[PDB]
Order: sequence, then structure tokens, then C-alpha cells
Amino acid sequence: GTSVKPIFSRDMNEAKRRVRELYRAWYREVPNTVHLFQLDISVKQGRDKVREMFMKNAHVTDPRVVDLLVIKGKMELEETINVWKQRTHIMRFFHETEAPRPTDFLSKFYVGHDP
Amino acid sequence: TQDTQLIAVDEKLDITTLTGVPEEHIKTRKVRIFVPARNNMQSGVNNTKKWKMEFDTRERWENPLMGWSSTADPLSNLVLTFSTKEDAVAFAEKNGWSFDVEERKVPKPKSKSYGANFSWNKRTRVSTK
Amino acid sequence: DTRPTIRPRNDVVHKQLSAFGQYVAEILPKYVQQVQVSCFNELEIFIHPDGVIPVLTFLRDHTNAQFKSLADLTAVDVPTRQNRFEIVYNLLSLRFNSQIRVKTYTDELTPIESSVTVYKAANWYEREIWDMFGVFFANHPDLRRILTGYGFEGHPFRKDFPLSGYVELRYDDEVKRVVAEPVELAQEFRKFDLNSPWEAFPAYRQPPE
Amino acid sequence: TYKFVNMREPSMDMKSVTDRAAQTLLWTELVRGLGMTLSYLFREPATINYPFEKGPLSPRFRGEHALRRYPSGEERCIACKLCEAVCPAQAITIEAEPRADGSRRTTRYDIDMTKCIYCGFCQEACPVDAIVEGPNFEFSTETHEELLYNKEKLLNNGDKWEAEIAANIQADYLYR
Amino acid sequence: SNLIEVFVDGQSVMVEPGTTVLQACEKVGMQIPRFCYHERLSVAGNCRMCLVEIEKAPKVVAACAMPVMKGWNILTNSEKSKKAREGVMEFLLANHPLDCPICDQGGECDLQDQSMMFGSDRSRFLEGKRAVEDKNIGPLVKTIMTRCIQCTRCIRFASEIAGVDDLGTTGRGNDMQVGTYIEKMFMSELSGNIIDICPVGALTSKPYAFTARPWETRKTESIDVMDAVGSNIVVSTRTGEVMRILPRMHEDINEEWISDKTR
Amino acid sequence: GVRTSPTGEKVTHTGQAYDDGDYRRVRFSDRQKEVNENFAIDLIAEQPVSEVGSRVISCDGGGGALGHPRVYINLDKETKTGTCGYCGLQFRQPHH
Amino acid sequence: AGLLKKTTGLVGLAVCETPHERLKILYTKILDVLGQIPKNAAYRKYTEQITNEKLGMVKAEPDVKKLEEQLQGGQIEEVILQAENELSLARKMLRWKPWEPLVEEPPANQWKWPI
Amino acid sequence: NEQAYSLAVEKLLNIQPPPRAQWIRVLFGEITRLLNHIMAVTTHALDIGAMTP
Amino acid sequence: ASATRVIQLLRNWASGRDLQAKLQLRYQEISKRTQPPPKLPVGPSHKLSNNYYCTRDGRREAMPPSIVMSSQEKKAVTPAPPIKRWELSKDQPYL
Amino acid sequence: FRIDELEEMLTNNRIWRNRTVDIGVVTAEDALNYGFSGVMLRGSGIQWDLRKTQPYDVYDQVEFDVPIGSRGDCYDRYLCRVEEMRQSLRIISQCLNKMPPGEIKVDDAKVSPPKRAEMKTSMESLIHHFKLYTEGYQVPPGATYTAIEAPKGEFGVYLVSDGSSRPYRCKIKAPGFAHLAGLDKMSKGHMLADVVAIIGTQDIVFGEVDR
Ligand code: SF4
Ligand code: SF4
Ligand code: SF4
Ligand code: SF4
Ligand code: FES
Ligand SMILES: [K+]
Ligand SMILES: [Zn+2]
Repeated sequence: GTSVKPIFSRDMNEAKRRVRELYRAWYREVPNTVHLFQLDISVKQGRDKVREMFMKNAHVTDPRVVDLLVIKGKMELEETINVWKQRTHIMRFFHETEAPRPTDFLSKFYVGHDP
Repeated sequence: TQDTQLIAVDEKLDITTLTGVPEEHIKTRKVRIFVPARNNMQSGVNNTKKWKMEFDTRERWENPLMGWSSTADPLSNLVLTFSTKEDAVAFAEKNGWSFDVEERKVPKPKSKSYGANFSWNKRTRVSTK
Repeated sequence: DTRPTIRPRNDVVHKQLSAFGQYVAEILPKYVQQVQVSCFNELEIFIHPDGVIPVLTFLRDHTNAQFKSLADLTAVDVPTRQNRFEIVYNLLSLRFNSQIRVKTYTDELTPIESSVTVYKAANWYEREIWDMFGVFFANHPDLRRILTGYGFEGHPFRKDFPLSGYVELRYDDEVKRVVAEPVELAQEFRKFDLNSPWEAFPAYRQPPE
Repeated sequence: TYKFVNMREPSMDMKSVTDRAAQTLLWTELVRGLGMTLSYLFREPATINYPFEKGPLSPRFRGEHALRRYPSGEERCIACKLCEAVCPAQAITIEAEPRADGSRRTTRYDIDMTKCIYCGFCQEACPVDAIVEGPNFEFSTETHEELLYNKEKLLNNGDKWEAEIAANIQADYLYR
Repeated sequence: SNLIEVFVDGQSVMVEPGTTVLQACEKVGMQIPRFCYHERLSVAGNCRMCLVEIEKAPKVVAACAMPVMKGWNILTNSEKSKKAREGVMEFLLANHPLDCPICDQGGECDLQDQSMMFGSDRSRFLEGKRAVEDKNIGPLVKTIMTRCIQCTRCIRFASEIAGVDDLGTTGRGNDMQVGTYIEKMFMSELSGNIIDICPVGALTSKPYAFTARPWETRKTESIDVMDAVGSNIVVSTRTGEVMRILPRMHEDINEEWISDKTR
Repeated sequence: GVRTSPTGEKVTHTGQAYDDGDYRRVRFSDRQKEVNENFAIDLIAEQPVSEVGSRVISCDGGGGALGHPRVYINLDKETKTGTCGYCGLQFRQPHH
Repeated sequence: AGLLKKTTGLVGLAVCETPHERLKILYTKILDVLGQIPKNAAYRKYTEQITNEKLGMVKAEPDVKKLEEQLQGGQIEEVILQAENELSLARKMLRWKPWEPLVEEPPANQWKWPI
Repeated sequence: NEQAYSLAVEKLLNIQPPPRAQWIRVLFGEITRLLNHIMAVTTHALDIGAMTP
Repeated sequence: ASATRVIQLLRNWASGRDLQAKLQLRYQEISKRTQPPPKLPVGPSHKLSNNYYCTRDGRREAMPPSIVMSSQEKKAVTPAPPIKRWELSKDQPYL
Repeated sequence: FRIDELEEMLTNNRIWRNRTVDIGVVTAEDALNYGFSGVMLRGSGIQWDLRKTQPYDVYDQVEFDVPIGSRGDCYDRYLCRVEEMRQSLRIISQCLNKMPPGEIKVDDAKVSPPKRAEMKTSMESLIHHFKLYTEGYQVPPGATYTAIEAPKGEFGVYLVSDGSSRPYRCKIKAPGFAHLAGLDKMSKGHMLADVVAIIGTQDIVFGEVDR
């Protein structure tokens, strides 16, 4: 039950290590993917998107889950590095065409039936 | 007996971030599990023998063209089957959807006898067949 | 004859396959869990995950088994069972022409060891499962996404995944590119309620409780 | 049984080697193909003068959907919605109603031609031969909305291609 | 106590004395196809689809009204039982009119489902069928009495459940017609429930009459608010629109019936 | 019969007619609202009432196999005319 | 063997001009490897049975063409190829050790397939 | 492909097609084989350069 | 869409064959497109007697997969008897 | 008379062979482990064909030879395809000469729609057609892997049905998937014109590999 099989990491410390050089690679990547892909993104506003995506899954505490996010980010890194990904997919993280979505209950009531 | 470097992991699964469901669909959506009541137009029974999960219905507007039933939530015509309610609730929590539980209503077995159609004094005597 | 519509029954192949099933069950009792042969003469072997490499090798190498062809490799997601995903390996023999099937189980996270070495055809098939069910494969040479679009999410063949997906893409002149947008159908998929409430096959009735 | 395709190894006598050397040097199989293509040049060109001449067809041809009607003029569709439950692409949509006369005709009957995959499942599903696919294929349109048909458009299709559909059904109902 | 052991096609179960055979079979999970017996209504043994073979017994017995006895392995899947079901349905499905595309019961007809499961695949009826003139019994129930099978469920519902004993039978033989003889006005508060007890489309819902084939409408559970009883119901909605309200089984609130006002 | 809307549009056999404001009428400007004139409501009414003299009458809709499934309507009620649900021809006893 | 066959017909392997001694040496090696395998294992019984049978027939009949006929394994080249594979299998699962009882039962109902 | 799918389906159902159905199936599957081999060879020659075949 | 004999002999010699026996064209030899109404036959179970579906159902006559071995001196057995060797082509063994 | 006509243009031509002969060899042993099928196997030299070894339908009663490759190269596979054309013509003749008299669909109406005559006259046919086109034939629970000799290669379906009117999971084994999986080992030093000569007898349509 509680006992389970790991993917790579044994404890939160080593998975915490893997996300470390994943962020390493993303940092060293962002500028030259901006240069290579002719991005309209800027360098700083490239890095902070990586930071916000890394902070998005802050709640995760199961190790195996952390290995899963790290290997999926690894696949993301390969897709970006050797130009298999395309500029549109890179922009996909930045929500340009997506209109701003209200947050307060009052605006939700004004717009339509939705929780 | 199955040595694969086993580790006690007490907290429940959080595969939510793995499933790729968007944040508002994993948070706002409320799913209920239930045994679907049989269609009263039918006497068939083998449709209330499974645990199905379905999600809250959302906006259904009519498109300008033919008044179709265009909708926005993808998880509207999505129903999942399960043998026992424990499997369904485990799936619900591990995925991360706020879940609601309804107990499996079953017909009470009633004593039925054809000899009740006729009687000497009881009111149960029928008046026509 | 008397049964011109019913398919012919070949009991000889059935008995012979059952004999080979007892054979393979005796040879590898460590990983084999349950072997059975279907009515239409198709044998299936239910093995523990740790036997993905050993059993396959025994089926790929043994003189009296002689299976070297990976017909296909597939996962069948079923959310009910505790380990939802089940992986099916389909093998075909050449010297002893026949089709065998071995089936293992895994959940979303517990990895299942990647065959590849036993059958180098599995590789691409292997990737599909990872890219289509979330079943990660241990030490697979390159487990990158194979089928779906770039930067995708989830694993579509999961039965919880909606039919229409989550996000489409289309031209936007405001940004002069194809952009991804949350789903908004022009007409919703009508889900018909088939499967009449009357029992079809008394033979396969689930026992009560 | 089987046949080996390429085991015809050559001999090595003086005649055979001279022939092979001549074929390699004095290009012969090259000339063989060069003369075959010449034979095809002088032949009768296979070409149909569209649109003056059209390709051969069959009475079973599946094309534009249409709603037929009885000889009395009444539409055959009783809105059983079998065709809607059959269309694999779900291109058919019906809303029924008790008409003023009473006969349960369709308030709405639209086929999304851009969703349709032209299978002929609807006609074989129809128990009154109401929905059918006419022999017309010449309905390439300019706007996407032009393709999305309506009940009135289907009725007009059944009233324009009608002698066609009646003749084809008369020549095909025995097969089906 | 008094629980008597009764086998069903093999495995045995504990059965209360006086229990009908069909309830004993239901105790295991396999269900006798039926048209005359409703669980909350009196039994009549009329459809004869409840026939089943008793092990070492010459003639088949009706599982609807049969007090089960000691032992008595119920051969549900016996060849004689299948033949009896086949013949009884062939008789049922002889004069049935060709209205399946035009009858609202289509797709949830019961009779259609039993034909799919336990029935033939071809008709040897070489003669003409029977037609019965329609008797109007309201703006609330559509009446096509040529489709009726004389299962007597409507009559027993009128007598016991509603209490308005006006729905009966007339004549004899194959010309027996179930109706009201007089052009009477069946206007009880529970009349609409006859729409859901009629196995065939002989009685249907007039307000909903041919608005949607019921294999499309999604079903969502809810509670009636027209009355303080709060009867459990199911709303059948297609394409973002409410079509009809059907009763849900609760056994504590509304059994499986609702008022015409609620419906 | 086809009749014109107060705006001017041709009503359909179902009764559809876009109202006065009804912004969804720009679709028809520079185009036409396709309506079929051969109304099925009235094209079945003028058909003669068949006077076949028997209690129960078969109807396939004409054309044999090409018609609708064979239905047996009942020519019993003296106060009205029986009709096949599929086609719609009104059958009646020849005044008994 | 008379005129040695030019090609076996399968391009993945060539002709062994001295096949009998190859059968002998490979069979002896795999018999040794099975001698390693503990007696109680059913694998050793079955494979020793088939291999000692095969060695008996190959050392009995010295004509290659009849060797393929009573060996029912096609051309002798794919036969020694399969013998090498059998050696490899026995060696590889020497330390896999499958003769032990099952590692553990499947979890509850993991094989019933009416859902 | 239709032959494959159909054969799977009525293999599940323990049903065999009538003999004429089998003969039509094999005849049209072989016509399909001719079609597909023509595809392969002709389009291959197109890639290599040959346009006439 | 036949030709002149002068061209007819030129194409045949260039093609090295007698192609007039059959051209890629298709002349009047085609099947007529107004065939008489075919009376289609029936199947085996078309009789009105002894056609009980109980003795003819195929789906109902399907048992669950027969369990062989479950987790809850025989010789060696092969999945199939070794496949034989095909024969060479009698017509054209080698192309 | 046109199959041979194509042959004469391609078979003995200098540059058709030179561009294609002995480019991208595939070893017979390494072919079957890679999951290769169809002519890809037959080109290399393994005598295997589902039409003969596992005869589905009436393929067993049909007499035909298969073309078996010699060198396992591109040219051998092309010749195998053409000889398959010719054996296809012979098979066509055989089935054309001996088609029997009988119905077209299984007589059991519960699985195949009834004929339109009994549709409009008989109750049973009407109900069966209504349910068949409304619900369909509910399939008994079970999983099958059905494989046939599609012209590309062996084509298979893993169809697993839960026991209702709808399937539970169908998987497509397309002959081109394992082919493209092995396409890396297929060309390991040949030129770009060679890789495009390879994807030809690789005969990979991108409609079934991609699913
Ligand atoms: S051919 Fe007709 S029935 Fe079939 S998908 Fe297209 S519109 Fe629907
Ligand atoms: S199947 Fe025919 S009759 Fe039924 S709804 Fe469709 S078109 Fe109308
Ligand atoms: S009630 Fe009668 S007409 Fe209606 S679907 Fe059932 S059998 Fe057909
Ligand atoms: S009218 Fe309906 S409920 Fe009454 S007897 Fe006939 S079928 Fe049964
Ligand atoms: S239950 Fe046997 S007839 Fe009604
Ligand atoms: K009813
Ligand atoms: Zn009529």
C-alpha cells in the first residue's frame, strides 16, 4: 500500500536535485531559443515564465510524481533544443489570444452561470 | 518477495498535475458517482448494476446558424464506469475532482403471492383480470 | 451443415494450445499469474510486470517456443481496476505458427520495464503507450512523445480524457500565428444511450454478492 | 508453394558475355523502353472531355443527400430518427413534432455536408426510403455555410433530382 | 429459521417460503423476461413470457406466480425454456403492428429488447394481422390500442394503485380490447404513470408525443418541487432542452410513480 | 401554403419566420431564404378519401416494397376517417 | 554434403560448411549450462530432454539433408542459430531464477473482464 | 482493412459469413491488392523519376 | 477514347507485341448498364419450420475463456507442430 | 499485357536497377525481430504469408504461389510486388470461375440487417432492423487480435469488447508502423536519393502508420 516503486529519485532531496538542473537547462536555454526561434518574447519575460511554470506545480509532494514532471520537462527540453518544436508551440505557454478571465465572484455573476 | 526498492508513501496520489486537466476544470468541476436508475418505461434491470460518474452540466447555448447545442466544457458528455464505488471514489480523489456520493438504491424484496388476488375477507381481492 | 451460420469450432488447436499454456506456466512460475485459452483458440498469459523481459525472452529464445515477431504492443486503459493500465504483448511464431498474448498490469506511476531488447520492434510501439496512456517505461532508449502534437498534455486514450480534447488551434492575425485556445464546440457531441437494459449473454453473467 | 524471383544467374560463354557487353555498351534495354513509350505515343489517348462528357457511374452512386416524398406529394420522412442514430459522423440532426395534420414530420432536418462522409448508411437505415443520396456530385460551393444544408434545401434537392432518384431506386431496390 | 434451499441452474440460494420463482432467480441475478408481472402490482400470469423449465418436470411453469418448493433447480437456460420463450413471443409478436419507426416506444420498447435477446429473427406469419380502433382516454395519454399486448398492467394499476376502476377489458378471443367501453374520461391524479407501466407504445405521453427518440436524451436525477412530497425524478434533456420528467425509484418517497401534475 | 411574413419573408411549412428585429436576417440580404413550395401539409389533404369496403385495410403506401412498411388501419370509427400513419391517405368505409 | 549449398535462402545468415560439429559443440555447451541449473526446475528437465534428443539424432544421422528433415527446423543454419539463441536464453535466465514461486498475487480483481 | 475489421467482428460473434460472401470478400480483397501494389510501384517510380508507369 | 494500319504496325513493332488482342481502351464488349431485375436468392435458415433460433444462435453459443492455470512425466510441447517447407513453383520455379 | 509492359520498362532497365539494386539490404534474421511484415519479409527471404499459413476466409481453396526474395534489397521487393500482381491475376481468375450460389449476408438477422422485403412486411425483421441500426449487435465480452495479409503487409486489429452494443478498445496494427520504426536501420549509409528509393518499396502510406 504505502510502499511503492520509484522512477529514479529515492527521496524529496534527489528529485529536488533533478528539478535544479532542469531549471539550469531552462535558464541557459531561454536566451538562445529567443535568438534562434525569432521569439517576440524578451529574455527576462522568458525566464519568469519558466519560474512561474516551475512554481505552478508547487503542491506536489509524492516523489514518483516529481520524477514524472522532471522527465516530461526533459522531453520538453529536447523538443525545444533541436528545433523540433515550432515558434507557435513556444508561444503557446504565453496566453496572448486568450482574453483575460475575471476572478471575483461579482464579475462571474455578471458574465454567466459558472463557478 | 518482490524486492524493487519499496518505499512507504503515506499521502494519497496527486496525479492531478500529470493528467493535464486545466486548473479550473480540476478545481471548479464537481463530479458525482451513482448507480443509474433504470428507465421506468422499461422493466429491464441490467443498467443499474454499475457505478457511473458524471460531471455537473454547464452552459448550453444555441449557435446563430441553426440553433445547435454548442457548448464549452469538454467534460460534459463524459461518464466513467466502475465496478464498485470504492474504485470510483479512489479515481475521483486521485484525479482531484470534488466528488459527491450517492448510495446504491436497490428494490426492496416484497412478498408476492397469486393467492392474494383472491380472498374470503381480505381487501386484497382483485376485481378483474 | 446443421450449423451453417455459427463459426466452426477447432478443438484440436484448443487442446494443443492449452498444453503449451501448461508448459509455459510450469517453465516460469516466478512471473506467470494466470494462463487461459479463449473459446476461439487464442491463448493469453497474465504475468507479473517484473516478467516483461524474462518471459518475453523465454518466448523469443526457447527452442520449443520460438516466437520472434512482435505483432503489436498495446495498452487498454480501464479505470476500475486498481492498476488501471494493462499492457498486451502479441507474439507470432514462425516455426510453430501461432499467436500468443501476454498481459501485464501497471498504474499511472509504477513503471513497467521496457522490452526493446527482447523485440526491437517494440521501441516505437513502446513510445506510443507512453505518449498515449502515461505508462512510463524504464530505461527505454528514447521515450519521447511520438504521435500527438507538439507540447501536448495528458494522454488521450485515457478513458477520463474527453473525446474533443481540451484545446484547439487556429489562425490569429492579432499575433500573426496559429494559436491554441480552450475548447468551444460549434455543436456538442450527442452521447447516445445504447446498451439496452436487458441481459444479452447469460453465459458471461457477473456473480452476485 | 512459392517461386524464387531472382536466382536466374547468367552463363559465361563467349556468346552470352558478348551479348551482355553489347547490351551494356550499345544501350539496348534503354532503347527497349524508349521504343515502348513510342508505342504508347501513337496510341489512342485516354481522356474524357469534361464537362461535356462525364465519367461512367452506377445506380448505387452515393452523392448529395435528398429527402424524397410519396407519389401523393407527402414527404416520406416520419422522423423516426434512425438515420440520426446511424450517421457515424453525426452530421444529421432532427427535431420532430405533431404536425397540424398530425403526421410526425421534422420541424428541423439538417445534414452537415462538411461533417458527412457520404457512406449511404442513412438511406439503408431509412424504413420509408425518405432520406437518399442522389446521383449529383456537382455541388462544389464557395462558402462553408452553403454546404451546411437545411430541411428546405434537402426538400428542394429531392424535388430537383427526383426522376433520377426514382429511376435509380427502381433499378436498385431489388439488390438492397 | 424457515429459509428453504432452492437451486437455480446449479448454485443454491436461501429463499423465504411463499416466494415466487422469478424472485428466487432475481436473488442470483438472472432475470425472467416478463410482460405481465410488475413488482409493485398484483400478478396475473398473463403474458406467459414468465414460463421456465423446472428440473425433472414435464411442463414449463410460469415464474411470475409459482410458489417455489424444496430443491427445485430452476433451469433458466434450458432448451425447453428457450423454446417456450420463443413460441410465446412469436405469438405475442404476430398481430403487433409495423409502427416501430412511428411508435414513441421505439428503442425502449421492452418487447423490442426481448426480441433482441430471447426471440426469433424471422416471421412465419403468412396471414393478415389484427387492427383495433383507438379509444381516446385523454389529452394526457396517447392511445394506439392496436399495439397493445393485453398485459393487463394498466387495468391492475387502475384498480389497485389509482383506485379508479374504469380501465378494463372488453370482448374475448383475439378481438379482446382493453379500454373503457364508454368514452369515459380517465382523469385521476396518477393517470400519467400508465405511460410507464405499458410495455409497448400502446399508451404514451401526449405532451411529449414524438419529440425525441429516447436514445438521445441525457438523464439527470433531481427532485420534484410541485409538491411537498419531493418525489425523486429524472429529467430527460436533449440538446439543452427539457423534454420530459420520469419517476425514479426510491421505495420511501414515491415508489416509482409521480403525479400527473409533477410529470 | 406559403405565405409572406410581415417583414416580407416566405414562411416555411414548419411555421418558421424571422420576426421584426431578429438581427439574424442579414443572412438573407443579397441572397434568398430557400423555402420549398410543395407543402406536405396540404398536398395530402386534397387526396380523395378511399372508399374501400372492409373492416380492416392494409396500406403499404403504393409501390409495394418501395412504399412504407405495411400497416393495417382500422375502418371502425364511424365519426372519422382512418389514415395510415406513414403516408397519410385517409381511408373510410363507403358510408358503411 | 556433396556440393555445399550456396545460399540458405535467408540473407540474414550464411552457410556453415561443417554443421555437424557445430550442433555437437553448441548442444554440449547448453547441456553443461542446464547441468548448472538445479534439478527441481522444470526448465532443465524440458530443455535437457529436447536437447539430448536433438544431439542423439544429429550424431546418429550424418547426412545434412536428412538432418534438416528429421530436425524439422529448416536449413541447418537457422537450426544452429536457434541453438545459439537457446544457449543464450539458458545463460541469461540462469540468474533470473524463475523456478521460484510467484512473486506475489495480482491485486484483488485484476483479470476479470466483464467490467 | 474492411475484411480485417469484419473478420474480427464476427470472429467475436462465433458467426461465419455465407460462402458467397467469402468469395466476394476474397475477390475484392485481391482487387484491392492489385490497386495497392499499383500504388506502391507507380509512385515509387515517380519518386525515382519514371513518370509514364 | 481503331487507328490506321500504318500506325497499327508501327506501335506493335515498337511495343514488340500484338496489342490489338486487348487495348487499355474498352469498347462495346462492356457489360450492359440496363440489366434485367435480378431475383436474389435466400439463405439457409429461410424455412418456416425447424428454424428455432435456440439451435442457431452463434453469439449465445460462446463460453468464457477456458481457464487453464491460475495463481490460486510430461514431455516438451510446442505451440504448433513444426511448419513444413513449401514446394517450389511447378509453373515457374524461378522467374 | 500491361503488367509485363511495366516490367519491361523497369525490370531490366540499367538505371532503375542501379538506383535500386542492393541498396539498403535488410538481414532476414534482423527483419523479423524488427516486426517487419508482408513483402518486407518476403523480400528478404522468409517463406511466410498469412494467405497460405493462416488462411482466412476461402484463401486456402485458392491456388497461388508467392514471390520469395533473394537478396533482401529494394529491387527484390519491387520484383516481389510485380510477381504478386501476376499471382493476384491468377487468384482473380480462380475466384471468378468458381463463385457459388448463395446469400450475401449471414442468415441470422440479429447480426446482419434483414432484407428490405421482410423489413416492410414482417414484424421480426422490422424490430431487428430498428434495433440493429439503433443499438447494433451487442458483442460478447472478449479480446481478439485478428490479422490478415493486407497488400502493404500483415494488418491486425486488437479488438476488445466489454460485452455491450459498443466496443471497449480497438487498436490498429498497421504494417507501416514497425516499418518506419526500423527505417533507421533500413538506411545506414546510403544517400538521400537512396532513402527516397527506400521509402518507395517501404510503401509507407501515412494514413495507417499514423492512425
Ligand atoms: S452518408 Fe448520410 S448517413 Fe452517412 S454520415 Fe453522411 S450524412 Fe450521415
Ligand atoms: S431514417 Fe428516414 S424516416 Fe427516419 S428520420 Fe431519417 S429520413 Fe426520416
Ligand atoms: S410499441 Fe410496438 S410499434 Fe412501438 S416500438 Fe414497440 S413493437 Fe414497435
Ligand atoms: S394498454 Fe398497455 S398496459 Fe394496458 S394491457 Fe395493453 S399493453 Fe398492457
Ligand atoms: S410473468 Fe409469467 S405471464 Fe406475466
Ligand atoms: K409505454
Ligand atoms: Zn400509408
